[PDB]
Amino acid sequence: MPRLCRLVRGEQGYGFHLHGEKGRRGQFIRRVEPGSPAEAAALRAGDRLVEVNGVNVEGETHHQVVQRIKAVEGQTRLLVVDQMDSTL
Ligand SMILES: [Cl-]
Ligand SMILES: [Cl-]
Repeated sequence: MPRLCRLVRGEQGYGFHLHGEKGRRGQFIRRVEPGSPAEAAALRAGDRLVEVNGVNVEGETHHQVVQRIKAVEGQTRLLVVDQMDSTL
């Protein structure tokens, strides 16, 4: 289920990679860098980003989401949800 990750930025950023699907099927955490603030905050590769700093970002573009992340200098809180099950 969705969960909040509280990140404090380091000198090399947060240490995660955000990957977008053709608009606007969502933004996902592709990679979490070892030893990074993202790893410390327990963000996980595969996570879908649901909120940034308390605002729902489902249906926003990659740029909108990145801008929200950058909006507050030095910290961000990401509500994310992993996906373990799909019926295809
Ligand atoms: Cl996942
Ligand atoms: Cl996960």
